[PDB]
Amino acid sequence: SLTDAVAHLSPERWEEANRLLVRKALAEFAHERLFTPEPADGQDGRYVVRSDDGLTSYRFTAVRRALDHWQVDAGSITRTRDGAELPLAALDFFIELRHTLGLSDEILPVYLEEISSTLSGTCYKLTKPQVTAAGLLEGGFQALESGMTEGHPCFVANNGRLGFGVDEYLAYAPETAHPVRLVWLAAHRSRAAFTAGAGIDYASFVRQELGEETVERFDGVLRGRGLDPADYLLIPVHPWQWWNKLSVTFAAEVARQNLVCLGESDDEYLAQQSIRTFFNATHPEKHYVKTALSVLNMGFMRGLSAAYMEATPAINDWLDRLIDNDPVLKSTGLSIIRERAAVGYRHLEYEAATDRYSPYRKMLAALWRESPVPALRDGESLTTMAALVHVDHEGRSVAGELIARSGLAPTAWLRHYLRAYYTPLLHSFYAYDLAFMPHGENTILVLKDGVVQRAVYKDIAEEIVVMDPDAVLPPEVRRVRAEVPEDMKLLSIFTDVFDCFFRFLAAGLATEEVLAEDDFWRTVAEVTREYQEAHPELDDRFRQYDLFAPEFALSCLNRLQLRDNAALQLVGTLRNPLAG
Amino acid sequence: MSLTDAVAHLSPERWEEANRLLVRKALAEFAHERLFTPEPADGQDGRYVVRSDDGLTSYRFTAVRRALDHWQVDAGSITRTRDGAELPLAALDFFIELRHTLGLSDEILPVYLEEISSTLSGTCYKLTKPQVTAAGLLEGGFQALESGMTEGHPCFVANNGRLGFGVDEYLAYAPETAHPVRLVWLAAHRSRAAFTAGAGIDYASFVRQELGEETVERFDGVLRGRGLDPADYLLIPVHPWQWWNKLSVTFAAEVARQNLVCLGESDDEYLAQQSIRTFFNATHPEKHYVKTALSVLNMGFMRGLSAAYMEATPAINDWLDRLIDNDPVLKSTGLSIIRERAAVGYRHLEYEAATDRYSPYRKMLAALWRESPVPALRDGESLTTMAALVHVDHEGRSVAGELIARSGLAPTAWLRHYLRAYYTPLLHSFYAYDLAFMPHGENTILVLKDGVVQRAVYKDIAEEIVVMDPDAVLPPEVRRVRAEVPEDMKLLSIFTDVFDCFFRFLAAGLATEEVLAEDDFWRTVAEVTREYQEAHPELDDRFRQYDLFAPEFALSCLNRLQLRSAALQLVGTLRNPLAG
Repeated sequence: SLTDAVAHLSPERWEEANRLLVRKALAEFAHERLFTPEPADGQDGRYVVRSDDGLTSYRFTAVRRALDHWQVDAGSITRTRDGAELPLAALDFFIELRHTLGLSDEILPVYLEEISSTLSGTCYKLTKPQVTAAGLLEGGFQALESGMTEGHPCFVANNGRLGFGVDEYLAYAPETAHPVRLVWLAAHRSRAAFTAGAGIDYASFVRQELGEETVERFDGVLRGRGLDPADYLLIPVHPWQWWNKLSVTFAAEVARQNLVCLGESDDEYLAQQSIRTFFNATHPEKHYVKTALSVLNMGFMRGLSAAYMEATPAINDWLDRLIDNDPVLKSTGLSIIRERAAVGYRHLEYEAATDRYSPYRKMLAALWRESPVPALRDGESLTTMAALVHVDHEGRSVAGELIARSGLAPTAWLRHYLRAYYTPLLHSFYAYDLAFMPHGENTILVLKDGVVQRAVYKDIAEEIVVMDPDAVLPPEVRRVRAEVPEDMKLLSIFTDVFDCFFRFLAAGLATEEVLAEDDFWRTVAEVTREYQEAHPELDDRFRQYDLFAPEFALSCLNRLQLRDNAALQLVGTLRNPLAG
Repeated sequence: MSLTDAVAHLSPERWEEANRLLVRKALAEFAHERLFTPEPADGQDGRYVVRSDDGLTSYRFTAVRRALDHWQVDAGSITRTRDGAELPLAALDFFIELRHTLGLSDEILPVYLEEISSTLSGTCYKLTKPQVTAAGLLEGGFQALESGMTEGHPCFVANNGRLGFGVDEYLAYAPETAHPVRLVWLAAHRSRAAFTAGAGIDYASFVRQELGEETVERFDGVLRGRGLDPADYLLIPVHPWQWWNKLSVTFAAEVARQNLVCLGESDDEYLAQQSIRTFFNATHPEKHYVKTALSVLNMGFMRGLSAAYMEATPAINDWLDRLIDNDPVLKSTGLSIIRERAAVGYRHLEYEAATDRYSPYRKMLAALWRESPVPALRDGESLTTMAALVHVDHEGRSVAGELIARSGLAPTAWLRHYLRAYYTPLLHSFYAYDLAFMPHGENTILVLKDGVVQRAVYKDIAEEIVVMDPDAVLPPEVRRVRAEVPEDMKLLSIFTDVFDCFFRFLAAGLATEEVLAEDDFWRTVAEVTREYQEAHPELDDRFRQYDLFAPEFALSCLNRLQLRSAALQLVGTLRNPLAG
């Protein structure tokens, strides 16, 4: 068990994880123009990137694809210096390119720690049983969720689990798919508040989610300690949060019975890609639970804002009603899974000692989100949209397998997906000034017979932006308006959809010899023209925000992460694949 | 480990008592360091008041004032009032109400509060423990006294933070819980780890003496099973908390490349001493203590153990040991140290590259073995940490007080014997060798026979020993100990570290106990000082140069440091009790 825990850390797996990461650093740091890979007169596509001092040479072959994409080949990479080849080590790579990459003295050590954790997790993932794209689909919703291996396709340091010890990682990382029980707390009402959504009320919500039997048992616990149950609320907490933060950092709250530990949940939960959010494995119909988890990101503590909980359910109600009343959206089948209830806790002493940004204000909250399962009709299947870019050990993406099992010509397949996922983004932008953060982890696709029926969006309250400062919204919702410069409004599509998802989906489907790049992008223009066709009432906005402009700005995600703490790092422009 | 069991020490009652004791200390110690100057309220006897930053809230208390500007604040009397009504005595609200007065910046206050919560949690645990009397502790023995200490450092208010431990890990590892611990043993590659030996120490046999042949050959077997050669490896013992939370995640590159391989648990059971990182061997008290790298948090920063300083430590010890042997004044006093006999350090080369020498990533893996004080014990002799002299019963009897009773000597005679054992060597070190220690209660062990102190034992030499002569000739590894100390500050080594940071508490406690008047305490110290000085005219010049009998000396404030002879915080002066 001492050794069992650390068994995934082996030389052979470490070496593979390091090669795979250096492959992604080369491919992604190039795209963001941190370094410009020189050609070498060898093949028509052999390149070299050198270290700060010029002595170490990383040599690789790469296929250059649309949107400045670099399909670097992992087996080709070589680290050479003074004539002799060296081991490919992600840690040495970032050191030797310390200055080239903009890694400052202050941040490089913590960045190497996030890098080591990401490599650890690849190593764990490399010990799981090998499963094919077909295999993941036969497994189902959570097979896909916990079978994702890449993570966010832009960030090189993307799957850190810093703050988990090795035993805590094995117990809580989504890639391990271990069941987890939440810890239930009673929070005293002088410091905790419960906000309900449309048609939710606390009394019955808690009954339908815990069981009359458990609520009684909990209410009994409180009476045993001389506390009136009517003075408290239930908060679910992540066990790591309880044992490591709440019981120590919030001991003043425990000791004064502002917080009372009621015990574990009887249901078993499974961590999603988000880490902090749990799917109810025992009863998939029940709500997801999003918890507060103070793990580390670049040495800064994460968490869940309690101040934001008061307005999350209302914002969701607003977006849900918005979607139900718009026929362009209803026709696409678009749905959100709403945050239906939330509860936030104010540690008043920490509050007086901090500003509205402290992670101490973010250490205890929770919200519940509708499960997507009960909507499913006969023969319909769920998948994280992230799977479309997931690749087999055999080289087959789940997108590729889906296209295959569907029997459709790839273009017809792509067009159903674009119509369910990409059309609503267009309509949100032009008709409501609405924008999202719609990447693979925030989107779920409903599947029938291998073809994408419709899309579900999750976690909208946190990310949603109405780009109209004067917009006329209900009161609890006006906090989502923002003043976005004109030349930047359209990067919600250009950056978040095209440059951060499609660029990989298109590049992966071409190297898979399934769909050529030019067809993919031609489909994306066709769907765009299909939408704008239908709405000449917006032709002025279609011109004012030209989805067919020849260039747009290059927005570099890894550069955002290396600067640390609209602050975007734009560096020149990209040739728009949609230009004709 | 039940969820509810683990937080059971956190009760409303214990929390209340815990807060009254800490505000008492904070009022007493911040008055000493003149962070506030208590005004006499109600013009009544010795009742004082200290008000919040705005004048609206009053902390009222009564205090006996004693030598060295000492405030014995009465915990039972403290009171917090606004608009006529009493308010709960809350340590956190205290530090927030006095934010501006104590200099708690907006940057440090949130984490200072967290440290206060930790110290309060620890007191709550101690309040949970069976009450033991001063006689009861001496009957328990060496380790009974170690884990029976409750105060911690007498000066620092926020003094027993255990930040980094989750509540389960606090119960497992904190010295005040006296729970047995097994060390984790690692094999480390000699490309990256150095074992450095003190005089007469050999690695192969040292390892054998400490672990046993059977286990060394089992560990060698683990290495062999992985295709490795034991000849390329050292053993390092690591704190379990360090292995599970730091080494197996942060040093993942090292475990995966098998520069570090995990061997198992120690068969011996260990007990954490007051420093938390250092373990007494409960199974075999005659064996070595182990001191470990343990990267917990003090004030937001990660503690640790420098590997760099490991190769010097056995040398510095040997040096001081021979010095003590080669000197007839010291030998007259029975003084010894428990040498650090071996050390081992690990250089993580990528982190080293990426950091300066102060980064905590260098102080994450290292260990040293320390001689046990037990086998040198003669018949009828016992051990106690000097911190126990200022430890006070739940009945008001200090251990110092009980020893004075048990001895049947006059309080002055008892003190004189302690002073010769402990204080006289410091004098000779300062004046004959210009050699200053850090001899606080936690770094000194006393040897007892018949309730009279026989001799002192110094530990933690290399970490704190300072030679006040930059030109002193010393063996090469020992030269790093030399420093330049201003002349006016050289003597604060005694005035500050001994007089104001220990004797102040001992003299005051003994006087309140009605065991020994302060004037008699200080007269005894003066007597002992001339007894030493008169028997050494060869050093008359220095005695006049560094006048121990000056009228006054600088007030050096320890708490003022924790909120910020290098940059100490000198604030005014103190009437030297030796002014006779």
